[PDB]
Amino acid sequence: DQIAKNVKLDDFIPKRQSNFELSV
Amino acid sequence: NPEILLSLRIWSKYIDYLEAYIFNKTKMAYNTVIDLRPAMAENFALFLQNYEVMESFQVYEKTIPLFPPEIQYELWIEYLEVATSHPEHIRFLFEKALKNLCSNGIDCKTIFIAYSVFEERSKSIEILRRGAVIGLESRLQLWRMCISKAESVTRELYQECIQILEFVIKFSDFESRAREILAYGAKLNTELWDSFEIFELK
Amino acid sequence: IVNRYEKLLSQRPEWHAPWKLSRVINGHLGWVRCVAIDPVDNEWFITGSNDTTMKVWDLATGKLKTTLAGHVMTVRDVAVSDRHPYLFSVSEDKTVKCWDLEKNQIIRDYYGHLSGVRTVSIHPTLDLIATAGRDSVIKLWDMRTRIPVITLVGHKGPINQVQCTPVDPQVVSSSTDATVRLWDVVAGKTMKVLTHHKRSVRATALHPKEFSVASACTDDIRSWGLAEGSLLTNFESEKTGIINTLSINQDDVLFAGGDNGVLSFYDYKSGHKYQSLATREMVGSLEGERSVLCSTFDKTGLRLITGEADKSIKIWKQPGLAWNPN
Amino acid sequence: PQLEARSGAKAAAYTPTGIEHARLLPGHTTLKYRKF
Amino acid sequence: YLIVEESLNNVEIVRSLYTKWCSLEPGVNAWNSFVDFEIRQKNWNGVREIYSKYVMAHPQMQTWLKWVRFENRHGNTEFTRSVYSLAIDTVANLQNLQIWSDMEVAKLVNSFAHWEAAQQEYERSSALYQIAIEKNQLLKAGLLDFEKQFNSIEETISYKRKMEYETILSNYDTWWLYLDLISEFPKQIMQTFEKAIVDSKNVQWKRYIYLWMRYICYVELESLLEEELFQRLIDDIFSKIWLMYAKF
Repeated sequence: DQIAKNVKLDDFIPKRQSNFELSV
Repeated sequence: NPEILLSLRIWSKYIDYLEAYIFNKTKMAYNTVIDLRPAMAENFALFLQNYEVMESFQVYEKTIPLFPPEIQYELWIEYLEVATSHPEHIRFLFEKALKNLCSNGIDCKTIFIAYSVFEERSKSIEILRRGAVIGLESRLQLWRMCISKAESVTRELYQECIQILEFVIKFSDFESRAREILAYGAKLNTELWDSFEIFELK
Repeated sequence: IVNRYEKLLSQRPEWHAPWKLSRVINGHLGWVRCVAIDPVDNEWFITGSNDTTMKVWDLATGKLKTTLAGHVMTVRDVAVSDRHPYLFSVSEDKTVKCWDLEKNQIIRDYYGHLSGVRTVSIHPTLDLIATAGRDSVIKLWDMRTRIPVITLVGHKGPINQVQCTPVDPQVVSSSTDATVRLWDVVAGKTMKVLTHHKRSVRATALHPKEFSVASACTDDIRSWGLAEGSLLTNFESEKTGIINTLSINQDDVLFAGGDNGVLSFYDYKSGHKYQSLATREMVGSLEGERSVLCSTFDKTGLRLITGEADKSIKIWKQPGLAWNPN
Repeated sequence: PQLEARSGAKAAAYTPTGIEHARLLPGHTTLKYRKF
Repeated sequence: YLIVEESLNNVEIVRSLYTKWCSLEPGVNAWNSFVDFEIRQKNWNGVREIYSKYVMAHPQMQTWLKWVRFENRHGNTEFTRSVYSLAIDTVANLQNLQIWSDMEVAKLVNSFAHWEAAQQEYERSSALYQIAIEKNQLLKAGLLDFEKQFNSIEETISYKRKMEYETILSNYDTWWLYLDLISEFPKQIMQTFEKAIVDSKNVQWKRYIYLWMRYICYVELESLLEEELFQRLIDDIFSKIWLMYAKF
């Protein structure tokens, strides 16, 4: 659980790949 | 259970007993054995007790599924048996077999010849030619078959053979244009020279 | 997962025009391993090299304006400033020099880097530059008082590109440790350490209008908004060469140069590679040499300038490729 | 031998020395600017 | 870590760790290892779930096969069938090309067919193959295989058709035409024959003549058509053919 907390899935995931109109 | 352990002989024995001896039951047993996993034996049984081609076909299919050199051989045997028993379907089967064993090593040429024969009973000739092209002893056999076919378009076949590969000399002899052939043979020979001499004389 | 792939398939990228070679200016007698343009104007662009020189180039003509001979060893990087008429340059002689452009002559050699210094970035807003070398440290300089003000310890190996943004994430380093860092100059510390690369991220560049920073290890071009310090996209850079350059265009047309010399273009944010370009070299030169070492666009963005190892500088003028993900 | 190649450089921060370097001396206090 | 856990023999923690690992879209290898671990443990409740998760994470047909294999090893026949259906459904659902190769789907289909055959009811297999055909070469081959295993006449016909197609592609022709006619449906066969004839130096001429003869024969079996053919021949221009026409 602790290990999981330490390293999360969304880190690996690019955020733009889902939403393109999304711009920083 | 088997995996955990990690019978066949017993099963085989049972099958044999059944064969010796109801027929339907025996067949079922054989099928079960096959599933668990001889093919030749099964085929023989089918031929005997059932006079049934469906069984033979099934056996052939099983053999194909099993797939190896031995398996290939078995399949070939089955095909032969089928042919003996009793066209498009047969041709298709032959083609499939060929595809399976493109360069098996053992008796590709023979197989090709058989196929050709079946066809005959132009297509055969074509098959022979193909074998000659796409196929040392085996290759030689194929070439011979092609030549035979030609003898039985022929010229074209001969030319093809020559291209693929002595062969030239043979072609020249067959022809006996002849002079040209002889010359060609010479370029790419004891008997060839003789032939040339003969031509000159005439 | 199927939920993401489908989404990706559904979304489309914009048709960026392809790129064709226009100008080639064989003038340097060495690699041309830096290139830069003026923020203010786009008349000239200078290009530091293994010559030791750096040469200035008029874009329109392609003609060599003038040379500058203020280094000993080879120039690794330069940076003309928007806010001042200074050109910073930096060479593996350990010198981060500063050329006035009113007189084309060095002024303030900044001293402090223990060894060959790889890149400069002038801060867009401050009167402060930032340099990093094989030192494994990115020092910031007060340009007036020509002293390193702060230094940034974090990295564990030589540090290549080190871009400066105007926000809080004020420096965007990029090492051979394959971390790219986001720093807080004011805190004297890191803020977020993007570790997502496998190898030496030997290229990185800030997006002009979009507050994000493409970065390139041996293959995978990541690109990220550095507000949080969060990944934005992964580009289709699957079997392309060792990415040397990673310039971004105004119109979201990220370029990547390789050690192969295969000029690869991509739509930015999409992560869609939309062109490859085979390199070229001179009849005398060898086929292994040809490789885009340094590159950058103009402020408009219609001309990409690539310094290639042919001792050349190639400027590039302008049906898109099909998608197909994994 | 000890005539040896290398693996990595360094960058470690100590207390400053307070030495009056020649180059460090003041010069070009005025920074120029652009027109806009 | 896993091996340490095993050594210790505290298993809940290990399981948790495995779960954590598998949430990070890790390698197939990791998933396999997890599966193995699960198998080693007494329970087969949760293993299925993990397999499903793996499948979701790795859209790969080999994964599906592996899952099925586990099912087979397990006692339940229905479960396996369900799994197969799910696999098929998933493949169907993505119509858009966001997919493992069309060889893999075909393979899966074949496997399913085989399973069905092994089971009591064959109709199902046939249905599956029909479905496959509706949604190519590989699929066809699979269908043929299924038929062979098993309708027979239909299979044969299909094979013949395939052969004819192959011949056409290559382009014997006469033979193909004949086969097509036999298969026919009759109207279709006739049309095919006509097409072949249309398609159709000395050798070529001979072939053409043969084709013409065949056409004539067909007509006889079934006058205007014959006349038309004759006219065509004349235009192209034989004596023998003319004589035959006259006789007719």
